[PDB]
Amino acid sequence: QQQQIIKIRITLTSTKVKQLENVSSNIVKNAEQHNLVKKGPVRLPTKVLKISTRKTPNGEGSKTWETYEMRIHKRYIDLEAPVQIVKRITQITIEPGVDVEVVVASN
Amino acid sequence: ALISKKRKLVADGVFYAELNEFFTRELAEEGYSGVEVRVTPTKTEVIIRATRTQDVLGENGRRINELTLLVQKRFKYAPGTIVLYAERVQDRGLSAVAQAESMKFKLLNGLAIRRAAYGVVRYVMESGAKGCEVVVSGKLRAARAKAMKFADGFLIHSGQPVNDFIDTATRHVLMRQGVLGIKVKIMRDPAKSRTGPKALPDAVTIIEPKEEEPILAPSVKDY
Amino acid sequence: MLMPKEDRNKIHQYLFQEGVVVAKKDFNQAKHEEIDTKNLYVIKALQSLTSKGYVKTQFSWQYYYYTLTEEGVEYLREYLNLPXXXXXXXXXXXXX
Amino acid sequence: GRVRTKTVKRASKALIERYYPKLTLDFQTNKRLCDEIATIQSKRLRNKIAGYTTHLMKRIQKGPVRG
RNA sequence: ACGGAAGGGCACCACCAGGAGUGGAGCCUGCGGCUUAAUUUGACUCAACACGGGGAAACUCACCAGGUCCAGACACAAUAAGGAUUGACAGAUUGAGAGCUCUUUCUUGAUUUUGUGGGUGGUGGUGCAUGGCCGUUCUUAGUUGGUGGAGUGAUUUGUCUGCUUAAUUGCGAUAACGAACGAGACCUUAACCUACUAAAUAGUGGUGCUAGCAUUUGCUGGUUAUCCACUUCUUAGAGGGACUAUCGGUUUCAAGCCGAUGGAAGUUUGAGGCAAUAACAGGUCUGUGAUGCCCUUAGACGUUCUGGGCCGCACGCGCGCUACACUGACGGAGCCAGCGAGUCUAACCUUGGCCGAGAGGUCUUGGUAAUCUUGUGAAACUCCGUCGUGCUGGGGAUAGAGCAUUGUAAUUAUUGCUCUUCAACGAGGAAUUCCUAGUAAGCGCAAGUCAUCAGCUUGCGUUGAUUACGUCCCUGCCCUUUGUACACACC
Repeated sequence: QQQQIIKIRITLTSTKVKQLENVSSNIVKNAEQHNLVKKGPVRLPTKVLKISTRKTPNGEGSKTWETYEMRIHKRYIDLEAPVQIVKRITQITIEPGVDVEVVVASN
Repeated sequence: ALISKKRKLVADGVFYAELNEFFTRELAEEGYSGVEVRVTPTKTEVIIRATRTQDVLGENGRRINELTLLVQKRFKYAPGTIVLYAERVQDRGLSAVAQAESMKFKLLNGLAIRRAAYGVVRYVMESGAKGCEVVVSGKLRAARAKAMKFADGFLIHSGQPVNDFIDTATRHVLMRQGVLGIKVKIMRDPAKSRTGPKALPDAVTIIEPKEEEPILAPSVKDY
Repeated sequence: MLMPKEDRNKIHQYLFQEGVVVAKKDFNQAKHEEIDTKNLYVIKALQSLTSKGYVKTQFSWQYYYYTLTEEGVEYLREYLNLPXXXXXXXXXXXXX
Repeated sequence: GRVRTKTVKRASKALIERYYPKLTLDFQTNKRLCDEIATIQSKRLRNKIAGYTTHLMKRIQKGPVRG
């Protein structure tokens, strides 16, 4: 008989909002699939990584600056849950491109 | 580890770039067409999409071994922390890179620029593609440089549907005389799409009504 | 290149065994991962092996990716005095 | 330059052509109708078409229009 | 295709009306010129000159004075196991603890050496051999095809006099009808959401707790868990919302535009991203292990090491930075942002406490981050005084002396600090750039660069005007009409 109440904070983080939200709400609803106690998907301010460059390979030409931007999106969900259901929530809900991390943490 | 997820995502990206590069160089003769990296428990899965997976596999799994060992050794991974699969690409004539390397390998066989290009675009159209255009830039047999556009079908060039529909490859075919630039463009059919906006932000389709037979004073019907 | 046959041994053993080599374009590097020699020794010994058509050479992003060939196996065999059907990465390892 | 494009006026045309047993002079009902009748890949576009099909609507209700 | 031909338009890279300036001054900085052992190079109207992300102490680095190494694959042949070949203590020496060279003579063991052929490297040449990329035409509106009409035809009509838009954007005339690329759509962002999902990494209300003043009940704070509740503010997912709406002027009652009302918002909602066909001998072999050919390859044009140089100064030009002050300098005090960014196999962003006038030091700390630096208590700015028009206390160039930091190294002074020195510049000739609302201009940050170095830059927010809401006078660019003996197209 395993099973004991562990506090958990699983954080999802990636750049593809559709799949990130996919696995996010999938997680919250598949974890609320059985009346589990939680603090659902908290949204962290979207991170915008910029790169400001010259379009030209050389020097000549009008000074046309090109601006690139990649977007980091980080959700964190808190679950109060035993031991089996966690390994069960970590084995499945895997997404190619979505970085998932599972922390115990309680002090 | 113990990184800032900024640097983690960035590093992930650079990892991908170096990956697609190396595979591109290493698997040209096998019609390679892209990869994807998958972070999983136990192992990390590189997935190849060449056209010749029967040879990419190699003599009973010897060459995929050579390449897995390669990648492992380089990026510092513990023997088993990485695995490379090689599953064929559906419709080789819809990913630009494939047709790019195709025509390149056509002109390494000395076939008529017109013949190679027109055959390429013909194949691409025949593979159920909305449109396709192959630009061929450079110096060729003559002295002063020249270029040749080869389009057929439907393409758009402007807006967000750029990112959504058309594929643009640029491959540098290198010959004895100089070098040529094979630009390949494929507009894949919106109606298909499977995942993502399945019609151009233009396409506003009206649905056709039907004849109604009025007349004959009201009445009712009791159920 | 000019290297003692000891490092030649380290190298050729390492290659015949691992069947695959990697080496960054950085001389002056004192020592190399896995192999116990000066990086240069590896790179150049590999230029030798690769020019006589025994191994395959590639680059990309400041890294020499060295494949091995079949005549290369013949010659690693000849150079390591071990019988026909010897080793190489031509085995299904564990079960992977 | 609020000059409605060609696909807009063309669409409003077709609509008013084959759906006069419906629509009115209100942008809202016209818009909602537009949704339950045509697949316009954009809100903004559909509302362009609705506003213009509305102006054509209110302008046929005083004296007909070419097309 | 072009014209030193005619007629229309378009535009703050054009005028107008004004704004702030620039051009004059000191300095910063790039280009030239000169100088120089070298002062590496590309680029020269818009579309070269604060450009090559070009803020060079080493490196970078291509240049100059000098010293090493081969990292010259591989084939043939030649030398040679009586030894083909590598290293070196000391000394001579050399900038140097380079066995580079030599003195003497230990070692090494077929790894190399010599020679040919062939390679390789090359910020060497050729951007006028090329890929690719980019800039320019273009702050532009153009391209095309089906059925049909005119023509033997190449072609033409469509694709057009007008009108209207930013638009080949529309309306409309109409031998054309209906379309596809491009514009539009779309995307991205800043605007609205007491409507939905919520959040000790965001925040509010209540209460446990407590300090101060009141003490009548209060007002003003503390308490990264004492619980409870909420999601208006903040954050980001899903949806809504505007379609120039309603009314009404004006115009071929057409597109539309104009005005009032309403509204988060009615200049393409504001600002961007993408963006056709075609052109240029525009730039880029000094981004590429993208490359053809040429040149070089062992006294190297390969790389490396020491030192220097790109910063050298009679002068020409360009982007600029700080000023001539009294809408000001100084000095106290009041005190508010937004875009960012940060340390794993390390020293990144640094609060706090003391040491110091300052710069800085020193001991701890949080933070891999909405959690810590940080509310980035930024500066202009507002308030109280001092100074009082005097090259003045405006201005801070030039210059002496002393302390610090970056870094192996700071002399030609990387930067920072304090004392003294107290220039030109009294609103600036002809000329000339940018600009129409949270815009101009003033103000400062962050980020790039970065060991140390912003007078540059990419963004960001802070205080916030004047003047149009027009035209074709200057300029530049499009469009027809027109000529043509050009078509590699007026080079």
